[PDB]
Amino acid sequence: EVNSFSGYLKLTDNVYIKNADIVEEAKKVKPTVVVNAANVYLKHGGGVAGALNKATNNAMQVESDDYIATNGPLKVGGSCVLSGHNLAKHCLHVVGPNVNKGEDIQLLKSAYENFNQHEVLLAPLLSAGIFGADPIHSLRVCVDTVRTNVYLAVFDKNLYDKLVSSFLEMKSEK
Ligand SMILES: Nc1ncnc2c1ncn2[C@@H]1O[C@H](COP(=O)(O)OP(=O)(O)OC[C@@H]2C[C@@H](O)CN2)[C@@H](O)[C@H]1O
Ligand code: NA
Repeated sequence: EVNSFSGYLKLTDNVYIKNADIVEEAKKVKPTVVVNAANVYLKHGGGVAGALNKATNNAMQVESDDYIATNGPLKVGGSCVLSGHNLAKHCLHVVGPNVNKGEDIQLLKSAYENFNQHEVLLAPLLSAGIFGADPIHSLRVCVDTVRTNVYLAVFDKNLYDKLVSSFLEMKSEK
């Protein structure tokens, strides 16, 4: 019922990847945890964050505003667990560094560390879009940091092929 993932490519024992839209995957799989690539104020404008919020008919944004009002912003590299609304049981909002604003790229390791508190997650590549991190570097940090089962949704077919191709070089390099 829950967590019925299909059609993924196995990269390691715990990291999987698929050329798919993350919202479509969540609707098909009804996962326990879906990952949002967030900013510290939980303002869902564009990217994965906008996609998930629209699919919840803006419920995610209202909940986030309420969370922020009570608790204040997240830290870069931090996370919070909120409702997954109609897409998942829970949504893990993770804030990767915004390299375009000069934030420290090493904090991407902190962001993916949050994945290790959940048995299985559907997730995007953190900081690889609006936040300006290299998608390949984001995959490297994911692969090196996450010990739990992470299912990565990469919607662009050209990016998917480049990531898989670059991953092979990473394994044979050392
Ligand atoms: N709907 C999508 N399904 C699967 N993958 C997606 C989807 N939309 C974007 N992506 C990809 O997921 C990766 C992460 O991109 P973003 O969603 O912009 O995340 P990020 O760079 O951490 O920036 C977070 C900001 C925080 C808010 O301002 C809105 N987005 C990139 O490779 C995107 O091309
Ligand atoms: Na699936």
